[PDB]
Amino acid sequence: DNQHKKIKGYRDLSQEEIDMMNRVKELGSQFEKLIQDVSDHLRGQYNASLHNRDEITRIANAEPGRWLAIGKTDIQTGMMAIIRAIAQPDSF
Amino acid sequence: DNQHKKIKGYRDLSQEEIDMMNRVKELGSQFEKLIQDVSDHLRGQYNASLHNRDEITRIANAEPGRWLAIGKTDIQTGMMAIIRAIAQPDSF
Amino acid sequence: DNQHKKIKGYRDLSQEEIDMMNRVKELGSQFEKLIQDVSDHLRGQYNASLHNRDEITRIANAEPGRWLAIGKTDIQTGMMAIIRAIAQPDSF
Amino acid sequence: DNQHKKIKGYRDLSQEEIDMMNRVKELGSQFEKLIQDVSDHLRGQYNASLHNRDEITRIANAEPGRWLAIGKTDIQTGMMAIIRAIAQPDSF
Amino acid sequence: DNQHKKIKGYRDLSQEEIDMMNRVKELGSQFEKLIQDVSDHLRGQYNASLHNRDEITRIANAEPGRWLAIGKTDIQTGMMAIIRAIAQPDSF
Amino acid sequence: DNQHKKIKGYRDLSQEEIDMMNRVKELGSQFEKLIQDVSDHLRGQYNASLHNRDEITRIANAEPGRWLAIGKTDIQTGMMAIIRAIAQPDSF
Repeated sequence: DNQHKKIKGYRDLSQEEIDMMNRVKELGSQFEKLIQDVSDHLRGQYNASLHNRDEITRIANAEPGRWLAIGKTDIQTGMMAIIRAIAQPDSF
Repeated sequence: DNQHKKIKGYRDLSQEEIDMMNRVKELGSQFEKLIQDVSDHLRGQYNASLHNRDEITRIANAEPGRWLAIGKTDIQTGMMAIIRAIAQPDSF
Repeated sequence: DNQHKKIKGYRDLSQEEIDMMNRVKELGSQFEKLIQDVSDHLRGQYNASLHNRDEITRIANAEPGRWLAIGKTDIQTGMMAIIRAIAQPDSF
Repeated sequence: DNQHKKIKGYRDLSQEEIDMMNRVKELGSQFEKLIQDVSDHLRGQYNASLHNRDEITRIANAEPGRWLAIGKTDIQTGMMAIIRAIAQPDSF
Repeated sequence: DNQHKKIKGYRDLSQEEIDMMNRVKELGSQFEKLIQDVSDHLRGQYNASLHNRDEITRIANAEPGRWLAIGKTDIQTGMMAIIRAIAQPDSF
Repeated sequence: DNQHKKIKGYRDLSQEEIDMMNRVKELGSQFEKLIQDVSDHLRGQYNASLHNRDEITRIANAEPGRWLAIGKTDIQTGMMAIIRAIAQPDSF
């Protein structure tokens, strides 16, 4: 029982606080399925212009899977900070 | 007409690409209304524990409006990078 | 009981995992006292060169309390990501 | 002699300033040994659940070495900004 | 015609605004050629100390191509935010 | 003499390395004058639409001085990481 009460910074939460943290996570699921859709598209448009070197140089220069990775990380860290704003740990 | 074709890095987009960029922005609207809801909550719980100095020190130490600001920025920059992954500008 | 088991992404943790998360937080306390020491120093060197406009322009241009704020945020988000690496939530 | 006086933004430092910058770096050594310990743990728990596909999918989905990498970078950039707050270069 | 007027957040821009966004991108080209020069240098100093294990351990510990990658990303996201400050989309 | 040789992580630099670090800082001066120009523009377009509440709500919603601040920080941290890639400190 109660493993998070062993971690420093635990605060008792309301249901209202817990509902807001699950609403953050629910919306992050919708971003997850969106990034998966963008990843499928990038993988489709890379394979559908095989042997066309000008478009493969165009995709290599645009670096879109890297930017999709930067986008996923910032969505996730943003969710973590909104959750921190709601949970409010008494710890640095 | 066509002001973005004056900006360096313009690429012609498909409707499929434009639909994906508007789907990013639509989901960011849902995060916008969520952060507004969290902001209303923090402003409610600050005012509802006026003159209780221990809880005002507890809110001051937790810094939740600052973390909500860090959360909003990272959601926005994450949306900007996913949109960059789809639009793919031919520019640094 | 068990409020974090109501939040999506909960995973059962070992004591070894809990000890590592508290070791992250303990070290963040040492960074907290360090940033407090740097903040006291900046507030000391601002007041100890009152009316010297060249040094007040030198402090204003260097922007050190802003950089100390950027430093505190990155220490905190770094602690949050190491804790995420240990806790490993089954959620986006 | 004096190679950093060839770099734009050099400022003469006190011993008090130099002691604070070395205290930042000393504490970053303690974070370095912590991240090494977390890295050893993740490499241990990956190998100790070889051929269990459900736990390898659980580790792959949690992405913990990636989050440990995000955590290391933010600890380092946070140390760089606290050091900038102390050193205060006269340069953008 | 006018594909960016299909994307949510479009605002009509002045030539003064468009000149400022192209001035951001022009300066980012100068940073691009700089990072390419730094990348060539790192690749030169890695190959020019092959079989010297102490210097290869020194380069591996310093992690400079990783820091050059962190530097390129932050230059790019900084350009994106200055452009956002000028373009000012009416969207989250 | 030699205050940076008292700081942990000092490495002897070449002139080629010092020239590259000053070339980073020179280009950051050009970004500094650019952000100053963007700041003057935002302050001009705020004052030139005083008492027009729809445009003041449009500027308040777009948050451009905040995005200019996010842009300045990321340009600066990007310069710091490129300089770290060149200087290569033997320290965490």
